[PDB]
Amino acid sequence: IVGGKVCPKGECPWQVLLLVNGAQLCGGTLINTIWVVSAAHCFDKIKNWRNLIAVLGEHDLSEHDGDEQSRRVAQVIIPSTYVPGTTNHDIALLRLHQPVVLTDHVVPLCLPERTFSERTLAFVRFSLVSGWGQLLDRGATALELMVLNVPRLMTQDCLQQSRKVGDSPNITEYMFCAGYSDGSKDSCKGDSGGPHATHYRGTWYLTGIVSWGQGCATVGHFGVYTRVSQYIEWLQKLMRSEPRPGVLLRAPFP
Amino acid sequence: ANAFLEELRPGSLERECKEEQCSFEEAREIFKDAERTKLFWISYSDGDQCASSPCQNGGSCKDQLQSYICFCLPAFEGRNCETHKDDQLICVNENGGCEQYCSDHTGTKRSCRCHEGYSLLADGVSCTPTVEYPCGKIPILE
Amino acid sequence: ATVAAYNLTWKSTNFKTILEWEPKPVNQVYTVQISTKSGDWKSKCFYTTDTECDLTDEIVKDVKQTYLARVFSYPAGNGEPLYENSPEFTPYLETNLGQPTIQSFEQVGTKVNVTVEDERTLVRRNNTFLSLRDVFGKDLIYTLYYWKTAKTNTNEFLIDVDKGENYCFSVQAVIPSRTVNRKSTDSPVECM
Ligand SMILES: [Ca+2]
Ligand SMILES: [Ca+2]
Ligand SMILES: [Ca+2]
Ligand SMILES: [Ca+2]
Ligand SMILES: [Ca+2]
Ligand SMILES: [Ca+2]
Ligand SMILES: [Cl-]
Ligand SMILES: [Cl-]
Ligand SMILES: [Cl-]
Ligand SMILES: [Mg+2]
Ligand SMILES: [Mg+2]
Ligand SMILES: [Mg+2]
Ligand code: NA
Ligand SMILES: [Zn+2]
Ligand SMILES: [Zn+2]
Repeated sequence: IVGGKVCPKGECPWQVLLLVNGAQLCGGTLINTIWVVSAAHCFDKIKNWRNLIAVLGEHDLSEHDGDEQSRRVAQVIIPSTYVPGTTNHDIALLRLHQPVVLTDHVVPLCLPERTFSERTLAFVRFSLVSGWGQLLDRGATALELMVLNVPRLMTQDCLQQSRKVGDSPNITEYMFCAGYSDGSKDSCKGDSGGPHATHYRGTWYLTGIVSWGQGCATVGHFGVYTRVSQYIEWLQKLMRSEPRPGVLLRAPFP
Repeated sequence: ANAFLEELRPGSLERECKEEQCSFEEAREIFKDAERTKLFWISYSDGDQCASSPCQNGGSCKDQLQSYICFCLPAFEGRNCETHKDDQLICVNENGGCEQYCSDHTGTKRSCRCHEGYSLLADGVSCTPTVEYPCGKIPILE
Repeated sequence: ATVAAYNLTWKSTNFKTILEWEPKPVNQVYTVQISTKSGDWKSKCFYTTDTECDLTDEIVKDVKQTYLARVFSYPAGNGEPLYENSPEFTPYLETNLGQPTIQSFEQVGTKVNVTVEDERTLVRRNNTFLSLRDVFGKDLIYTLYYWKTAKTNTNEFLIDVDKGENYCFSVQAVIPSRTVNRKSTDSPVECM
């Protein structure tokens, strides 16, 4: 997160830290005691599928305390339409091997209904994005969880306000822009998979997933997020599914 | 207006223009200077756009040049106060007033619902936690 | 088909603010959203066939804020819709000052007091509508043309008149600090 603040311990309770082979992989968002939502691109280079860990209640990566809970990732579900190396359909649904225990420091973020998210949450101006990603474009990652407030843009405005870059990815209906084009604030590479949470009438909801951007906090550019509202039915159906033998599951979308 | 014996009476703005309807020249002869006359004529010739009573639902019309402005009672809006605010309780209007979920029901009233871990209150719009750690709440802050 | 709205124009007088646009709908309806730079988007004029939308109630919450509206085009039935942004609009700085009205003229000797009727606006308070002076304060002055010119910081003029002569009057609302749209139209001429 570039230009953000430290999220006070316990204030981003749904934030998940994904590790592969013990190393920092990506961010994630807890939506209930068993399920985590993350970004599909986080799993592009994975070889050791039985070595994925989700950590809840994390805050400072340099110190361990009694609020941290680790769980083995039993399943990683990705849309079969997603193409590694690209941007569209950048979502992953992960099943934890055993449920986490809900505490003052581990709370799930509400996965909203599609219509409510499209007609109400989509028009709430600001939302929070968080993670232990880079503090600067191509810079070092963060030790303490960082959070940033970003304003949402309708795609037409995003396109009209963005500096033209050749061969850039299309911003599809499965994405949305949020952020600033002045080079001051944005999420970044290691924040991928993390939440874009929206506060509405006293409750927080999952509206986006840190996905991609032209660099991080680059002038003439905004952060691009996976539009979670397009995936509500897909996510709900799969959460009702029975576990499979292998970890990765490429499930049909829609 | 002109009717012979009345025209013997000396020019008067009140009699010729206020009490009767006058022409630009009659007025011009009273004011003499063209700019004084046009200043008079602009509002005089403009007409009362409020005459047809455009403001509905107990609104109040205030005339302007070639226009009017309607002052509406609190339950109405629109140029002519035609919009009933009481008939706007739909989900696209500030979530139908629902705290969490809103459902439109045509032919009858909209209803509100809540996310799993919450239940709807007596007011028909508010949601209250039914579990210790409901989703979307930050325990250390409440 | 679904074509985007164009020529979005703000029509505002004494804070009664209507957004107008083109074109007349054919198999499409509209919904308008309004917001302040950092605020949430509010919807209005839901699925209307009108090519106008009264946004008065939203702007009078804070007349000094700058608002941006957008008109959504939806195909006749009920991704993101086709839309167009309006130009920015700061009520306090851009609303037209309404046509004033001379309430009375009184001869208190060799002088005449000309009183301007309080001009009411769309901004409300104690279940009452605020006048232009209530909103503008020292920013609003009234100007009088009599037959030459007089100006006041209130709604009253005390001018010197020549013994026994009949005078005519006409007033204008003025916000001197504006460069554009600084004056209202002239009030109807009233004479002694
Ligand atoms: Ca720690
Ligand atoms: Ca006559
Ligand atoms: Ca006569
Ligand atoms: Ca004459
Ligand atoms: Ca004549
Ligand atoms: Ca008129
Ligand atoms: Cl486990
Ligand atoms: Cl990047
Ligand atoms: Cl006034
Ligand atoms: Mg008379
Ligand atoms: Mg005559
Ligand atoms: Mg003549
Ligand atoms: Na930027
Ligand atoms: Zn913690
Ligand atoms: Zn740990």
